[PDB]
Parts: sequence; structure tokens; C-alpha cells
Amino acid sequence: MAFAHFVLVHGACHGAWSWHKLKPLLEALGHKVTALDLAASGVDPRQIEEIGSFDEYSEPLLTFLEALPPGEKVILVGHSLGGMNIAIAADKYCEKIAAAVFLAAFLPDTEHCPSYVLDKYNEVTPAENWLDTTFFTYTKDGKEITGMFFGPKFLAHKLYQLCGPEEYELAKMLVRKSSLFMNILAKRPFFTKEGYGSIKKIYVWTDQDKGIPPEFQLWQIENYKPDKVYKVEGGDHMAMLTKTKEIAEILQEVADTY
Ligand code: PRO
Repeated sequence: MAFAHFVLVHGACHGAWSWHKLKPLLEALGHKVTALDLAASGVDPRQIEEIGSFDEYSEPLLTFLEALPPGEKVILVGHSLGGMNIAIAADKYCEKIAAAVFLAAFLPDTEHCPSYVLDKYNEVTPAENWLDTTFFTYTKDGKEITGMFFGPKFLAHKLYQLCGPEEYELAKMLVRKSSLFMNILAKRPFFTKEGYGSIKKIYVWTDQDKGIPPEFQLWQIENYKPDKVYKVEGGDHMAMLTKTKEIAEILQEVADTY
């Protein structure tokens, strides 16, 4: 077995706490694991209204990677919206990335604008699917930004539907306001082929994700073919909680390969 340094990156409205089952298992196998709160997430002291762009939302990840000592590489693991953050990170620090794992995540490309897969996602996602999610607007650095805050039924039905009530309760207690920064992402420079396009990419898709359905995950793969693909059967959106052991086995193979 090869020793790797995994950096686990949560998705919208969530935090490092999402990784609380997987991180100890990876460490027991002997790896180094970092689980970050993105800006205004988890117990990060900022609120979403102070965040003016996806790059600021990603600041803890970029800051962590800037402090990596020379020669150290990491394996990024991003879940859901976290796939966007690891694109931003790879484009500034690709020399520090052994590989990027996309766990039922958004997988942007270099050909179209960074918000491309988020645009496609919204065109194929019925608006009814958001249930009691609350949407809101704020202004930052002169820009109007639309945020969202997952509600209890959305969480129950779309993200946690295969989780026990003890994990679901943690979500009701801990989810915070977030944003996709979609109009900010529309005016952003594309992801570069030299940076983000260079790093090796693994996609792990889930067969019961009712937040990002498998057909959309598969479309993303077709749109931007990654170096390796894995399938986790029986994983809901929160597959690091319902299929923890499966994912750890996959990440061991990745670390053994890259
Ligand atoms: O990042 C996440 O977890 C959210 C869930 C639905 C769409 N993306």
C-alpha cells in the first residue's frame, strides 16, 4: 500500500464534518488526511454574505495548498459542489496535486465556461426537486449573488434518504447557507488546460444520488473523460456516510495508482 495525503473537500451547505466517518478509516490505513471547512462552511467564522466569488469560497483550500511544503503532493477528494473547488485549486497549484477524485461531484472542463456543468445541471433539474430549500440574494463587492440553504425535507428526501436518523440529525443541526456563485462563475476565466487539465482525474459515481442523479454524473463523464471511473452501488448523495468502506477501498487503489 502507498501512503498518500488526502485533502477532502465538502459540497454546498456542508462542512468538514461530512467526512467524519471516512477520515478516521483513511488514517487507520496509514494515510494523512486533511478535511477543510470552505469559507462560510462548517464552523468557519465567516457568513456567506462576506463571500464574493467562488475563488473566495475556496480560500481555505488554496491557503492550505499554498502552505504545503515543497515536493509534497496531495490527492484531492471533492464531493458534489466540491468538484468545482478542486478545479479552482488545481489551476493554481497543479504541481502539488497527485490526483483529483470527483465523488459524485461537478466535473468542469477547459473548453466551456466554468459554470457549464452547473448550467446543464439546472436545465435538467426540475425546480420542484429543491422542495423546501430556501433561496436568497445578497450583494458583495458590487455583485448580486444568489444563495441557497437546504431545508429539512430536501435533505431528508434528496440527500440523506439512505442514511439513518442519527446522521440526518447532524445535517439539520449543522447545514449553513451557501451559494453556487453561478453568475460570478459565468464571468470567470475558463479553467486552463495547462493547470487543471494536466492533473489526473478519477470519477466515482453513485447509483442512488437524488441530488445529482446518475444520468447527470454519467453525462459529465462523457463530456470530459477522466483517467479512471469507479461505481459505488447503493450510495445516496451522502455516500461518504452510507458507503464509507467502499470509498476507502477506492481511495486506496487511487493512492496505489497515482
Ligand atoms: O453540493 C451539494 O452537496 C449540492 C447537493 C445538490 C446539488 N449540489
